[PDB]
Amino acid sequence: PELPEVETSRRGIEPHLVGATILHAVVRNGRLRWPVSEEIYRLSDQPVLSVQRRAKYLLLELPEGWIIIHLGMSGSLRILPEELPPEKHDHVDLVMSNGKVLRYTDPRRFGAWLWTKELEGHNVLTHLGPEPLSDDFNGEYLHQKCAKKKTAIKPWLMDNKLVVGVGNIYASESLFAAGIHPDRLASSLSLAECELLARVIKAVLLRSIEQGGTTLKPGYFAQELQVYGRKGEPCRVCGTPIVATKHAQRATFYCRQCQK
DNA sequence: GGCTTCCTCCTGG
DNA sequence: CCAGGAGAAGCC
Ligand SMILES: [Zn+2]
Repeated sequence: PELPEVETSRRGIEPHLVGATILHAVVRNGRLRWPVSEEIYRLSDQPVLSVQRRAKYLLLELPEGWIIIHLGMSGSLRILPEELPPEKHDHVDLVMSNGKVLRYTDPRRFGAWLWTKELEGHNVLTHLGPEPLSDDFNGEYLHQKCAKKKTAIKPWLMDNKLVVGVGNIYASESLFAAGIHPDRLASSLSLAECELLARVIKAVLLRSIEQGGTTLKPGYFAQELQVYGRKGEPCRVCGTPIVATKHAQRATFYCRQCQK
């Protein structure tokens, strides 16, 4: 789950939690990436004022603090009709006053449920790069940040210090749309290439948001994917069979003709 | 930055 | 029949 998927979950849950009250949480396995925060256990009758996002983190605004939720590699969020019985990987619920439930499912348990009084200060949000859809992320910034790099552009795009929300899928997809070889040294991109890359990253992410993100009710974006997970298949633009490689042991996909 | 690691569930081979 | 793949900390 990357920024589009996380953004999709935020919009899907917002109209259901905003204005409603958390009676309490139900935890059936608190051993996530980190231990579930104490304060989540103690939650009692708290109204949700807002549902926001920072990077791949969802933020529930409560009066005295914030619930920080991360989906990791296999987490998801559902608002359930009512006292629907949980499944073995349904590790955390938010029992709402409106009779609905916020149900979190996460087989690998690489997700997280954390509490912070103030968003600012430290915690997992500190040191996060700029939002890619923000004006803070642009070609001149990108160019600036690459000049000292010594490695490939593709893993660099997936580095939250440079920018947030672009994970394995949209890193490969964005470079395709920009026509940039993922093995290209980051330092070797031109200001112009940086400018186009930042532009297509926004377009690609905004597109997947619009269609509910990628499904690996599911998402409708997997069918618009140009390169990710299409090894051997013909490039939708030129037919040359899609090539697969790896960066930091994550799969990366590209078209050896459309990308240079 | 690259590699490995947490954890469980399919599946391609 | 099953090893291998499927965010980001915490090493380097
Ligand atoms: Zn092509």
